[PDB]
Amino acid sequence: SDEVRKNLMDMFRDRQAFSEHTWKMLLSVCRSWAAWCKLNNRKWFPAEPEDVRDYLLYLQARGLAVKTIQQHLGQLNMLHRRSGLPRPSDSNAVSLVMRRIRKENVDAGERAKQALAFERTDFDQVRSLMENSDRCQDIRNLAFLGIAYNTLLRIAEIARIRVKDISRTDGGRMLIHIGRTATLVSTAGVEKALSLGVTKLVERWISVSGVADDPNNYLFCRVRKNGVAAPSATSQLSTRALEGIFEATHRLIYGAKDDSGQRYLAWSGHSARVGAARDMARAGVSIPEIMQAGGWTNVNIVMNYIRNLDSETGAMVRLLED
Amino acid sequence: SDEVRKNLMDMFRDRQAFSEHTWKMLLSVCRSWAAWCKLNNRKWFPAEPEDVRDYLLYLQARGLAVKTIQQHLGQLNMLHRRSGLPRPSDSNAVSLVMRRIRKENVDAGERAKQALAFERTDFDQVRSLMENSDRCQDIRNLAFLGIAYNTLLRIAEIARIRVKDISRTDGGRMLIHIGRTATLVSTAGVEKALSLGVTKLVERWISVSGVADDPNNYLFCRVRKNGVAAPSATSQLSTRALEGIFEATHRLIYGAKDDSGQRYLAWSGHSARVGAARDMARAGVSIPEIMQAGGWTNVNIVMNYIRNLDSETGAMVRLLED
Amino acid sequence: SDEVRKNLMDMFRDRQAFSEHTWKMLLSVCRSWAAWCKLNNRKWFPAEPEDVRDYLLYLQARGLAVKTIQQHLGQLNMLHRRSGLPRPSDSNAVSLVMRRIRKENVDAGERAKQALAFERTDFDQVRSLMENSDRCQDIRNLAFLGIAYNTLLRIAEIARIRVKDISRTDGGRMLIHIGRTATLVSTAGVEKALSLGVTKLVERWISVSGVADDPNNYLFCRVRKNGVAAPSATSQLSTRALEGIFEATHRLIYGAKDDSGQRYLAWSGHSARVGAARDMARAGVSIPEIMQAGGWTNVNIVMNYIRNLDSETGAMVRLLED
Amino acid sequence: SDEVRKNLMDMFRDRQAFSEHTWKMLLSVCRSWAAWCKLNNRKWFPAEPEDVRDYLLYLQARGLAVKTIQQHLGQLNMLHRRSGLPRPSDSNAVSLVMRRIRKENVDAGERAKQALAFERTDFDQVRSLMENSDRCQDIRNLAFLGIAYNTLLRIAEIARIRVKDISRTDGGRMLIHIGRTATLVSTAGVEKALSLGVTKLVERWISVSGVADDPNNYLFCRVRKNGVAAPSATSQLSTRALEGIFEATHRLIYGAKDDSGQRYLAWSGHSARVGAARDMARAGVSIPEIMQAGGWTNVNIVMNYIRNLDSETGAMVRLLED
DNA sequence: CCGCATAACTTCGTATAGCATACATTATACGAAGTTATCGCC
DNA sequence: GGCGATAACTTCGTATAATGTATGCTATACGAAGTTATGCGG
DNA sequence: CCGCATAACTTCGTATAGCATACATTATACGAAGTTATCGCC
DNA sequence: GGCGATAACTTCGTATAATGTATGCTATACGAAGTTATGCGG
Repeated sequence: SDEVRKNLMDMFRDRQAFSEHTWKMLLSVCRSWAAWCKLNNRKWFPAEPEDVRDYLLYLQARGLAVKTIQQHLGQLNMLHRRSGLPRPSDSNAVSLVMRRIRKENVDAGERAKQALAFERTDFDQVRSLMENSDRCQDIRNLAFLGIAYNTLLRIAEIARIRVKDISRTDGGRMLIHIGRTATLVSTAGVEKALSLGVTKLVERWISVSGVADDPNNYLFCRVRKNGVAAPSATSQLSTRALEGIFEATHRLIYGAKDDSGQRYLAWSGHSARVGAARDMARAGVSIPEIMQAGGWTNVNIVMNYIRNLDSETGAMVRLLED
Repeated sequence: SDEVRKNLMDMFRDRQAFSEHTWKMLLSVCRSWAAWCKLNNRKWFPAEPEDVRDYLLYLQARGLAVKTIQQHLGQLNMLHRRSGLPRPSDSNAVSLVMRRIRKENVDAGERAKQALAFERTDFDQVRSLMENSDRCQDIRNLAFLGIAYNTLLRIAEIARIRVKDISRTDGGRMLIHIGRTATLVSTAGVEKALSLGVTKLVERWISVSGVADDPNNYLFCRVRKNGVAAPSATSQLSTRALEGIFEATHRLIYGAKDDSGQRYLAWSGHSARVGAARDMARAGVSIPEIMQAGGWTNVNIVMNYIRNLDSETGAMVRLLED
Repeated sequence: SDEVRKNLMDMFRDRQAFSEHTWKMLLSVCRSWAAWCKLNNRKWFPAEPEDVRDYLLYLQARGLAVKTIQQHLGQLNMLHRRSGLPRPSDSNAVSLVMRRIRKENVDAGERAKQALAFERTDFDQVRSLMENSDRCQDIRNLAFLGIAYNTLLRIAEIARIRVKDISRTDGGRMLIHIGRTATLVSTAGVEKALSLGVTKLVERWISVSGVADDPNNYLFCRVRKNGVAAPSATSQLSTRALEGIFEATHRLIYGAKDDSGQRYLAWSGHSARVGAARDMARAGVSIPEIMQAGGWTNVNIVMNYIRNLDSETGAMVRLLED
Repeated sequence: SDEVRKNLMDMFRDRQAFSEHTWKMLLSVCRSWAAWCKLNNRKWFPAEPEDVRDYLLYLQARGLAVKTIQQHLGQLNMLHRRSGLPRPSDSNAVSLVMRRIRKENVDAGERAKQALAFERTDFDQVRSLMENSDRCQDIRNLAFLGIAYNTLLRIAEIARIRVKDISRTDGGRMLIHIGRTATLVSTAGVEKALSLGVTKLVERWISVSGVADDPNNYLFCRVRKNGVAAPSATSQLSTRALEGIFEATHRLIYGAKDDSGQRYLAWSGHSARVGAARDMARAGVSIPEIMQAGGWTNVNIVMNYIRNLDSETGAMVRLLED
């Protein structure tokens, strides 16, 4: 019917309305689905539920994780719903098979992993080693780690701080205005403070790098092999490069990583969120202050962060050890 | 369709259902929508989503703020709903457009602005600079600034104070009765007391102006070129004239505005509410005792006025600094 | 047509799902509407929108409060909705006339009233006066006032306490299990705790009256002219009687009621709820604790209580006047 | 209809989508419903609102709790949903009678119960009494009580522990790996640690029995009439036998159980979780640590276990008892 | 033995306030164009 | 004796920040007409 | 003076976490039949 | 050297307390293969 292609044309015409990341994986899963359908001589676009059942079981037999299969189903649902057709997931066969896979894989022992923490005694050790550095690169790296630990920002947000957003309170402390986030979108935005410690690091960076020459410059820039910094107003330092600061620092402290082929063997971009949330909850701050520090809306999100507190030093052990 | 004719007759029959400030805006929107439709040969009254798309993109290209565009769409919704026709915002296209617009403009870095504060040190300065004038206009202005800062009333509420509404308690403080409340549940209360210091200024005005000859007189009035007051029971100073008091007082101490054309280069009708709130929050006053004084009910705006005070640095700064 | 008869028969057959106050008010509204329709020779049940427009304009000319007219419309809406017919309020002709009446009456200065507060100093004064009375009537009244001030319950819930509901902590405080409330209804529920002093008053009353020797008696009961209690398990004090206790206690201190015929000239059953809330607000208790103590769901209700406070002692005068 | 036959066949094809505990209840509910429909001579499968109403009122006359009645309605709604029919809960009359039953039965004084708490004093007493014993069946029971109290694990997940899940730290404490988690995101984490004292018990049990001779053996097993232990790897000790340990040890101190026929007259499987919760609350451990320790995501349950402690008395008690 | 009359509550009706959740009006900011009641020269 | 100049304010239109009202039920406020037990002087 | 090297960062492709709102499935409690490995009394 | 009496559990059914998953979208993790400016043999 024409209305399907009309709706698809409308969805593509305002492609900017979705995230940059949401389009990438719609296409990625569409490749795999169409390839499997062709290999088995089945019509690929208007999916038939008894074929989707076979596809899901085939994905299970390959050994993919449950959240991968959740993604693979979720995009086909999105595509049909936005086309204006009934979802595949409305039929009982796929609805029950998804539960069956979840049950059997969880009973076999699969679980969700979590990033390796980065706690205050690590920040103190890194700072103790790096404080004497006169390299521009070390100044940049230490200032970044300071902002990351203090604000609990995402890496994607730290990549886009304009110089014009840096402002000062009545005293010495710095204030950063963040604007939109992964959830908030408004011109009122959120504003966050920095301690009398890390502002010396940020102000040293700004003074040495000279990014202050134009209010449209970004704070963070490429530093080349020569050691010169290349200020810019039109290109952002990639998140793929920001992860390398964490990896290089962990290698500096503990030496080289092994080839085991498992995730989270070293610090990664999420490590500072976890470590700050653990340090703050262990110190006994109240739930409302934790919520205001992190900016979450639902209190149970806190229980997703503090999951892996060290049982060998928790409340009951101290209580029974008298 | 004569049913629309009926619905319109039954709408403007009860036109007093809406503020005159609403009617002022609805016609200003319709003039622009009709002019654009005329220029582009579109049919103007029953809006088509493929027209509303193009019009919203034209407003974006003209550079209006996001909330101006939301105002423009809101009035078109109101006109359709009261006409009985399907609400244009319900269409799939225009919601995708609005999402694209706001996400683009927020990525361009638009930020909300806020009134310049008028603070205790300024009230002390203007007082010690002006209180010796015999010129009646100076007495009138110095009394107005005192009532404004002491009561946090909005200027449209201050313009309506009858001299009938003043009373004088046994301790000598003036009590101002609130004639017309803003809301059926008057969250601000019903009566406000002036300081002893301000009372002397208001008594100076009442004695000089002769306005106490009749209870129905308005407390504030125009002063002619001759330097003589003109009491009235039937007319009020325009709020436009009251804004001139703030402008002239700022111009008296500082220079003049830049040619930059930006808003909030000088004190304005909300400068007192902001400044008083910041003074209260800098002292020890509790959040609900602040919130009750100004008549707010949402936390958000009270936070938005105090966010940059060094009381509000939060739990992480407290942990880091000790 | 006659399916309406089935719908109404179902609504009547299960009517115990609704509070009896909701039926009592509905029948009075129907008597009013039917009497007016009979006076003007109109058909009464299916509410033609222009008829209810005439009826609302007739009510406004009697000078009834805005809340009364809202109630009169709200019951006719509910009667149509539950019958399975289009609401009369769905017409623009009715909702605009309501919006007009609301906005016009506020220009005449109408506002919602509030009960007279009963604060801590009054409680201490009454205890100082009555503590030594040997009349069991005084022991009862002083226990009732102590509970009502401590626990912030509605008097309709204080009338409902069984002797089964009373327990003690190991510290000797008393706990009252509330169960049902005006908004929360479950077999688990709220439990509230008295201070030591109020427990001494309650135990004094229990010991004197003997009500506690059978667990299913109610805690409060009538006392005859002779000064002897009459325990019961099947009847309880009217709320009218509990209001009489407040009014008599006010007349004990201030001697006589004014002849002016205004409402809220003396303490009434709501007086204690308002007073404790004000005492908490002046004490600087945080919003989450005030919310927990009152049991309210949403922060706006806090602002709905502290509407009235003494401006002549308020923060702004206290700050400006040193 | 063939659609029903196919939907039922699909529901049977994937039967592992639900726990066996869901199937058991669905069958008991269907037997009850079909028996009642047979006795009253009505068609039973395509259930009708009048029949569900009559059945619900029949269940109320047996005096079943309101949560049992809601369970009975729930399973019939599941059966209808998965059969692909409209469901009784969406109907009008069922929604009214569920209100009627709830409100009437709450006003009748129906009350929710809790487990009898097994607190630190009881564990110290039982240990001081039993620990001298040398017969294997006593050592088993004391080791089980120690693990249950220290870990807060539930009895079912305690039965699953294979001996290869035990491991030892260089601190001499014993760690238990959870194995199968309850949920994909394990709020309780992944590993539990025993205190030294409980480890001294477990080492005795694991050395007196032969269980350690194969890493696949279950940690607990039958002990026969002559004290011979019967280690196994295919079969695990039934939960019913685990409840017997709590009941028998209670009976050993407090004698014969009362005849009143109520629940919770003696300790049961939850007595340890409630006891350890209250023991932590007395020590002032903050709510986030208690919630992470026991794995609760909803604060309401932790609150319902600690209301009775006077530490939870509200701010009005602090204001009165200043 | 008696009739009476004061306490201390109960029942009834017409007015008015409270709650929790879901989504649209209502006011101020600024530049430009018009008043019309007094300073001034000549 | 006027014509002219000019303070101090009023009215208009487009741009942007702030605060509100509708639903669907639950309560309380007041006074007037009633009811059932004892105290008192016969 | 030219060519070759190598720090330091971009694109690209499959794989797994995080969120905020809305609505049911999963486990323990406890009578009471039923099983089987042994003592007990000849 | 045979029969029956006892633990010490196991399986079953119905009644009541407690914790869970689905949806729609946004982000991070990691290996691999380009890019492009400086360093420096000779």
